[PDB]
Amino acid sequence: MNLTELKNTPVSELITLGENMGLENLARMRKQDIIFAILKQHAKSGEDIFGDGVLEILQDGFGFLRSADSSYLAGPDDIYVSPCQIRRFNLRTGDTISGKIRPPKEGERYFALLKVNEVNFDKPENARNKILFENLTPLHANSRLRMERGNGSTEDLTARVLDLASPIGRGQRGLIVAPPKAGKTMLLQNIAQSIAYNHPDCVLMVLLIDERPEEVTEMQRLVKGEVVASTFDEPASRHVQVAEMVIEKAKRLVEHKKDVIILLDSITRLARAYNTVVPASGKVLTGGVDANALHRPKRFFGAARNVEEGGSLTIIATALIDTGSKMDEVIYEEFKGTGNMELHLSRKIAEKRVFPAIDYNRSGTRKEELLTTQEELQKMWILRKIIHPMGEIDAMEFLINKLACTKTNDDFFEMMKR
Amino acid sequence: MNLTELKNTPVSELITLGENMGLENLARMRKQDIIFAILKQHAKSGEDIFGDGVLEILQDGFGFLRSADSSYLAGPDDIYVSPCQIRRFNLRTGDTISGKIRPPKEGERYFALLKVNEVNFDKPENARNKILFENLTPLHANSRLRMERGNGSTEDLTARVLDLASPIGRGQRGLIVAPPKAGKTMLLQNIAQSIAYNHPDCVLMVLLIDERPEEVTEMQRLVKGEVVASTFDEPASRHVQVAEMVIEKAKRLVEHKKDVIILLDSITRLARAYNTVVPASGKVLTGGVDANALHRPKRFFGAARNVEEGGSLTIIATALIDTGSKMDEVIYEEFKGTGNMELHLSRKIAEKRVFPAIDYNRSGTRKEELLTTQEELQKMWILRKIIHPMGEIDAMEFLINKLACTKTNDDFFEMMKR
Amino acid sequence: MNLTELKNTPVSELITLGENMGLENLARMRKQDIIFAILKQHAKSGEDIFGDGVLEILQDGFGFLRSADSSYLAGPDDIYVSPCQIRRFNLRTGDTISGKIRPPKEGERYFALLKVNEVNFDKPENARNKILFENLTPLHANSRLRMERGNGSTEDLTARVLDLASPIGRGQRGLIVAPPKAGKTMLLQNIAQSIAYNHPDCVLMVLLIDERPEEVTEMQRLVKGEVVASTFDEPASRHVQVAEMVIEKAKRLVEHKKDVIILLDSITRLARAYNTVVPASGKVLTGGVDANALHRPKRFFGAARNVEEGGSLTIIATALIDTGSKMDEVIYEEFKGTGNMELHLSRKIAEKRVFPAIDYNRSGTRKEELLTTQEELQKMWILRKIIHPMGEIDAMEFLINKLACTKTNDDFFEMMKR
Ligand SMILES: O=C1C=CC(=O)N1CCN1C(=O)C=CC1=O
Ligand SMILES: O=C1C=CC(=O)N1CCN1C(=O)C=CC1=O
Repeated sequence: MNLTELKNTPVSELITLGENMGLENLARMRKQDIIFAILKQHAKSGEDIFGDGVLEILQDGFGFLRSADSSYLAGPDDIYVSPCQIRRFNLRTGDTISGKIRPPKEGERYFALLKVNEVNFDKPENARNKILFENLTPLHANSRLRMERGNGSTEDLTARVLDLASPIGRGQRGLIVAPPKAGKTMLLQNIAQSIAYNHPDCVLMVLLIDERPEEVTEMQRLVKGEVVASTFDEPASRHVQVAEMVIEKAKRLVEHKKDVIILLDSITRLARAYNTVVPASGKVLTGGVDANALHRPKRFFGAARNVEEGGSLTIIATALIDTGSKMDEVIYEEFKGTGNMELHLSRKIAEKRVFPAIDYNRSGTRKEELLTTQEELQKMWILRKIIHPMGEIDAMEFLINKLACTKTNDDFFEMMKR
Repeated sequence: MNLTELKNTPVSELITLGENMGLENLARMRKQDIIFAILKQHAKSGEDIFGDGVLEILQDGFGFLRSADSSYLAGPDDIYVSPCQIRRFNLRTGDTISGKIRPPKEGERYFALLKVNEVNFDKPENARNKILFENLTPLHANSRLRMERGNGSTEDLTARVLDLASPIGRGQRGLIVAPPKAGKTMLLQNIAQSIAYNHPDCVLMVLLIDERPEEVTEMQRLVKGEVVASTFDEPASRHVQVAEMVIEKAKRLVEHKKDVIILLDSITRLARAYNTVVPASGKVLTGGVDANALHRPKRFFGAARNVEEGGSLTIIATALIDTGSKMDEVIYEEFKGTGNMELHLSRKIAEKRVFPAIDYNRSGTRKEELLTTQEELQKMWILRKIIHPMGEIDAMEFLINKLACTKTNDDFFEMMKR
Repeated sequence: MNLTELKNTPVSELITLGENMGLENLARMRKQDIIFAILKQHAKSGEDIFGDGVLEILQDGFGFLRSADSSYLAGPDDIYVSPCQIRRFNLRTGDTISGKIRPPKEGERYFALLKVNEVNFDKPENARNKILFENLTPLHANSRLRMERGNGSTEDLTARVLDLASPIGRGQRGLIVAPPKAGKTMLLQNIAQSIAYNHPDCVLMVLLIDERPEEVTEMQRLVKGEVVASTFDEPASRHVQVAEMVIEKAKRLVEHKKDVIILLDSITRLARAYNTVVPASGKVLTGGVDANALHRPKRFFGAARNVEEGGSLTIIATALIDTGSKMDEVIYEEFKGTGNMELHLSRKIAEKRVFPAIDYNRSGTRKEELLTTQEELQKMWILRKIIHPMGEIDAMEFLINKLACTKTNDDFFEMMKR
């Protein structure tokens, strides 16, 4: 009944559904042809077909409804949008548009939408009355994003220690420093699982730029939520196009008072793609960086905020450091003072194969009093006076064994004193 | 048993085959996933498997057996060929090979061929004892190819005109010049049906480059022989890649003493693709083209010949004129006298809606005496003298009724005399 | 035993001769490498091997003895000559060098000449006693080349027309003007047969520039002399490389008092090739022809002369007109008042299937009184006074039938006066 529903429908049932109408030789045809044939079998008979997609506007008022499972890639299955649809209902990039799909006209290879039934998971008359995200008033992160799973496993301790190292709240524009071979991938999956566990209501999203497909498949199954990525073989134009429209989806949910969490890996690659896409300004930076190239990621990264009116937008990007590229240091420096949170994976402890390997002394955050309680920050203040005077390699080994024995971090906070 | 069987098989059989050895979740995943699963199912069990493909030689000696069905696009199913494999068994680009497939190693995403069974329908030892294509002795086309279908259909009437305008022999380097918007695509479709019916032994290959997918899909459904095509959506790097792959595969068939016919659409746009990929040389001719840019497309067009020792290589290409761009016009001027067969097309006939649409008086073939007989040529020559003073529009209108009122071209000549 | 014998040995026999030593898998290689491979078999045997070539001194100081059968292509069989070797015997480009060849040493990718047995069909010491070409005094041609076959055959009639239209003498810098499809190649084939038939003593060379591969092999099976060519698939620099090797080899034979005849097809193609190769001079004429580009082909065309010291140099270069390109028209405008004789072909006579299609009114030669006798020239003027009032086709038609009535032109002269 729904075009997107037929996409996930198993091919075994697709032939049976098509053959019930009276189709033929569906087994030999491709799955897309079977889906298109069912669209053809209802276009002639006048039967309405449902569907939905994410708006992807263009320069002439026309747009397409890209699919999340398609990584927002252009294709025949995308629902074409017309400039008239903007006149009927105010249209913005990243909008979730749902409605009955009309048959295409002559010369159109994409099925058009006769009318819109739902906008951003809500009625068009009510979704058009939402205040813009840019006109909102940002506020400091106050609602702490609890991450402690409490399972007692080794990976459970990882979520516990990140709360102790640098607390993360809703709308906190975080940032992490990743030296090569620091196990950054494992912690992100562990963090995402706790995100879906602790806060199933939030729209947890994962964005991967210039990443190998093996981790892309791993992210989709491990993360209990929508996962989008751009292949490492894709050109830089795809990387900037994917990332720009991802935040458009995130912003509309913020306009609908929905908490959004975006995991980015890596902002260094995203900045590198943006540098190669924009035209040269004539003034270059050290390491071969365009002057106005840094402006684009700032808008993307700077949007992460805890909106005072309602909802939040959290972006946790990954900074590539000590990777041997001169472009990596300049990107990190340009974003050094941008994020409200900093985490530094310890490569020295990584060579010791101790996971997680976090530089507790170097890592930290600002305005953590809002996230912490009256006594929560006091306990970690004592821990600050303990780990900092000594080395972090031995301290990380010390807390890992003690955190396993302790059930809760509050209970864990008591055992060092006694 | 064979990899190509898995690639071309209705999905219902793979579901049954997968469940035979206990493979599950077959309906949920895509068609290529179960193919990977079933192939890996035999990899663990040690069951013998087979495969085939068209060899693509890279700059390092490694290569992948590209698939003709996928327009020689990149894919996981391409069999990896090591640089030592081609040294153990002397192979070249475009060679059709088959054998047993070994499972990929860890860290390798492509299957490999441990042993080679057949090379272009021949043993690898016997195939390596074959004369190279370039060292052969080219000659004029002497074996006449019967273009007329003889069934009397409407498309047969179009076919009869070509025998009266420009006879085609084996290995003849033909050439078609045609302004757009004249139904050129369907005119070449009549050629494919005639050649396949009249000469099923000849390897009929059709290349479509830089065309809409609607015409690409129409070619496969209407041509019995192999068709390799790529749309203009792909970059020019694929255009040369899809053109170089086809001709090299065709060349090896000549070494196997087999006639091969290539139909190209279009050479004019093909040269532009070569004009873009070629690196800058510092000297640019008028119209934005480079002299070195036109060298390589000449080599592709110059490969057509009637080899005396055995086999042939017939190339028929269509040139685009009246496009309002100096890039296209300079190609026809450069490729003017290169082809033995020259068929002209005019929009004036196209406006008159006369099918076929060819400038009869100006079109002809050189060294046609080897193809036609003495009586046929004498009848042919008197036809040209009578048709010469008449205009292009009137010649076609006078000719169509004369051939329609008859059955065969030989019988058509009887009524012209009588 | 003999390198040049292996070069002319057919490739089918080359594989069989390679099995005499015991070497296998020579089929999947070029024709040049097969001779190179089998030479190494005899290199270890120590048997002296004979061979020859055409010297091409490189800019560094060494050179190679390119093979005429290889069309002066840079192949593995090119014998290397030390720069000191051209100091013992003063040699320049185009010298014919024959002698024994030593096996290559370690790291020597090319063979080497151990002894200079003969230079230009003479002793090496006698080679240094010949005056340079430019120091020779040019002179008007006076030794008539009797082009008439004398057998009264059908093809002899074409030679009868040419001798009646514009006599050719030793050193006559001819120029043939021909529109497309005017039966140009038929005339050149007819000329070449007559020259080798009537005058076997004079050295005959045929140069084909930008010619289809079908025609090159057709010519090599008819002309009883050296034939070199460069197909259009070869680069532009290859078009001028063979042309330089032809004139330089021709000049050396003039120094030894040998009449060398060069039939060129065509001067337009050679001029276009030279335009591409040479750098732009900043002064571009109409049609894209560089002003400084035409200095090189003129020198090639300007070498034809009747040297007073003995010998000559005859060049009959075909010119292309009405090709639809302004570049070809500019070239002809710079060679109009250059040739010693002209021969205009007419497409109109060709369309009437009258051969040879020679414009008798326009074609002619200058200072023809030196070639013919005072009475034969008087007879020729009678035909001039007859043809000139007539047309160009009817007079040509009148020429064909009257010439076919008799066997020799002097007999045709008798019947015209009666
Ligand atoms: O697109 C605009 C913007 C103003 C306007 O009148 N239109 C045309 C409306 N329109 C479509 O676009 C398709 C069918 C149809 O009636
Ligand atoms: O090869 C070069 C280049 C400059 C030079 O002096 N030489 C050596 C000359 N030389 C040979 O090579 C063999 C015998 C002989 O006298």
